[PDB]
Amino acid sequence: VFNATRFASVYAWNRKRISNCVADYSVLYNSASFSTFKCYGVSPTKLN
Amino acid sequence: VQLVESGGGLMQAGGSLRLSCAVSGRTFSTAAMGWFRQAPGKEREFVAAIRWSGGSAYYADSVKGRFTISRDKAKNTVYLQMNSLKYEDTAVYYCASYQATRSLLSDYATWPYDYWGQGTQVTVS
Amino acid sequence: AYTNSFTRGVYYPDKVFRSSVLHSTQDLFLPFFSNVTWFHNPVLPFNDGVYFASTEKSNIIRGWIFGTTLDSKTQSLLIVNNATNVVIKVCEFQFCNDPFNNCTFEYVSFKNLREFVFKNYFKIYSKHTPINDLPQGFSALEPLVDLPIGINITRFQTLLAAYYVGYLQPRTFLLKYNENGTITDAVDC
Amino acid sequence: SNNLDSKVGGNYNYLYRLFRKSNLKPFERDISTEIYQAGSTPCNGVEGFNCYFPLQSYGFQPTNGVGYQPYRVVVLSFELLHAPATVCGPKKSTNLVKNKCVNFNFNGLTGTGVLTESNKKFLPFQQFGRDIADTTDAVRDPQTL
Ligand SMILES: *[C@@H]1O[C@H](CO)[C@@H](O[C@@H]2O[C@H](CO)[C@@H](O)[C@H](O)[C@H]2NC(C)=O)[C@H](O)[C@H]1NC(C)=O
Ligand SMILES: *[C@@H]1O[C@H](CO)[C@@H](O[C@@H]2O[C@H](CO)[C@@H](O)[C@H](O)[C@H]2NC(C)=O)[C@H](O)[C@H]1NC(C)=O
Ligand SMILES: *[C@@H]1O[C@H](CO)[C@@H](O[C@@H]2O[C@H](CO)[C@@H](O)[C@H](O)[C@H]2NC(C)=O)[C@H](O)[C@H]1NC(C)=O
Ligand SMILES: *[C@@H]1O[C@H](CO)[C@@H](O)[C@H](O)[C@H]1NC(C)=O
Ligand SMILES: *[C@@H]1O[C@H](CO)[C@@H](O)[C@H](O)[C@H]1NC(C)=O
Ligand SMILES: *[C@@H]1O[C@H](CO)[C@@H](O)[C@H](O)[C@H]1NC(C)=O
Repeated sequence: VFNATRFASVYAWNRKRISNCVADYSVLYNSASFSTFKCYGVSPTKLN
Repeated sequence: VQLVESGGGLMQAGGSLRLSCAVSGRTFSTAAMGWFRQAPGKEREFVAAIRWSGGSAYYADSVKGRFTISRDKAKNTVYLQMNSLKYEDTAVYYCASYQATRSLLSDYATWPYDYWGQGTQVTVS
Repeated sequence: AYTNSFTRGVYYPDKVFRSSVLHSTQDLFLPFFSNVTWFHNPVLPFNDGVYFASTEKSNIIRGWIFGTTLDSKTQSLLIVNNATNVVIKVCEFQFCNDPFNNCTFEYVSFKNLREFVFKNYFKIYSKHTPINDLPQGFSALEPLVDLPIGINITRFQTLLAAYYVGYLQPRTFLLKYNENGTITDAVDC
Repeated sequence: SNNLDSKVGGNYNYLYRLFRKSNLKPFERDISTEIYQAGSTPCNGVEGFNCYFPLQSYGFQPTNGVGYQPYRVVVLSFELLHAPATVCGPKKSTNLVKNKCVNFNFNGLTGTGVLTESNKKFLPFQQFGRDIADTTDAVRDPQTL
């Protein structure tokens, strides 16, 4: 998803479903490559 | 609050110039001040903000590594040290006041502020 | 310097009268047969509670200071007894290095053994007894003052002959009340 | 208190703590402004990435939803302890009767019994006494020692 070559237009935003896997959020919330990593009603750390 | 800017003027590319801005009134310790600029025919653009307590600084990408913002608490004055001036720095510079305290420092880049200074012109030849 | 705190530092933990009964109670007491630091001025911690004692001939020791920093910028407690009255204040005092604004509370009221207990608001128990270093035996401390001040305290010092400091701990005690409601013996559980 | 605590443009004088390393204990008051370390890098009092200011302002505008409108709150805690009780209701006192079965109330301590002159040697501080059963056995009249 993040290293995908091409993205969709906002009007036709793509939806990828994630299921039956282990979600390693550390790689994301500890990385410095994202300018906005905003989460509402949940904390990234708690996600684990 | 009343905001009064100074320090604008004519400078050669490569030089350095310090703008000043005096804050009076409800000088909240948990608020922030930001500097923004407007070039002719362009919209006003946020440059940098600093929190009064602690002095942590936030910079726009357009100015990161060149400009420094500082404040002297005792004097209730905030300073923007504008180093390595470039033609693209040409604009009217305004210092603005926030009365809203935000946990996320980056929000001061986009937050709509309460009060604005009058602006001081910097022109780079 | 150290001495043995044989059986001293027992105070009535509550305001209830009890006669000819053994009552078990949990509170901050001085553990029996513990080490009490012996001084004959310095600044001392205030871990959870303090047992102070003084053997006096000329009443040199007069008062106590309590608090966190023991200079201004914080609410600190000061207690001073001068011959005829007692003074208590919780002002943000500027204390001296060797002592001897915003006052939010104020109250005004060897052979001599004077025993005090300071604990946390603020409770002061005390007892005066004649004696023949730290005496072996048993005597209970009646409450004297209850200050509802709520001052955060973690350190203290004395304002002036030797004194002793012990530290209270949360220990369960069995107390023997006689016919007259006086505590006459105790057991450290 | 929307009429008072809200203003056009947003009133931000009222703050709340938004991050904390642990939940508060009952009636704990924390006023510290240390930069919250959300990530692994120590902040050293400097805000930035994973280094946030622990406080945030409230947005109290008159046009805000009732859920977001300002409300003034008072919390009364009552100290039902074993000490002399100094905060009482307006309830008037009455005369005392001895040697009769009566429904008595001393400072909120209620019961039914026969009140007699006692010979117990209460100490100047001792407020009321108890029996082996931890039941009230003797009292001090609030008006008379
Ligand atoms: C009461 O005051 C003391 C002393 O001012 C406080 O103790 C501090 O605690 C923190 C965290 O453990 C330490 O980093 C400091 O070094 C302590 N102070 C000193 C002078 O050593 C304590 O937090 C205060 N408690 C309350 C409830 O206010
Ligand atoms: C002990 O010290 C206190 C305070 O320094 C003295 O109490 C004062 O007494 C005078 C006498 O009228 C009063 O006007 C003051 O209001 C009192 N102030 C306080 C804080 O108590 C007392 O005189 C001293 N006793 C001595 C020296 O024997
Ligand atoms: C409890 O108190 C009573 C009196 O308040 C004590 O009895 C008195 O003891 C003194 C001590 O010498 C005598 O002078 C009196 O003659 C006693 N009075 C009576 C009426 O006996 C009593 O001893 C105390 N309890 C204990 C265990 O000693
Ligand atoms: C008290 O101190 C002495 C000397 O340091 C020591 O020998 C003794 O064991 C101590 N007693 C205690 C810790 O109960
Ligand atoms: C005493 O109270 C005033 C009023 O808020 C305050 O300005 C001052 O800081 C206080 N004194 C100290 C030592 O903090
Ligand atoms: C009020 O109570 C005190 C208690 O010490 C007593 O001295 C006084 O006589 C009482 N007065 C009235 C009017 O009840």
